[PDB]
Amino acid sequence: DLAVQEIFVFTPKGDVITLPTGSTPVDFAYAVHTEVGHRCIGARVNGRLVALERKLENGEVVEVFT
Repeated sequence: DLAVQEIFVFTPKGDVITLPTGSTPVDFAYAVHTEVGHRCIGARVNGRLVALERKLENGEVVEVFT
């Protein structure tokens, strides 16, 4: 019940995905591509490369690849 600070992200396609504070690429990947999420290898934020442990940014373009 507590908490509230929610996060929002955008995909290269234009779609928008809502995620809770501290949302990692793994969650986003699994949400979008079941394969990527299942065995995520890399991710890119706003065209830039990032690690799987890198926290997802709100409004930024999140990318993930198995």
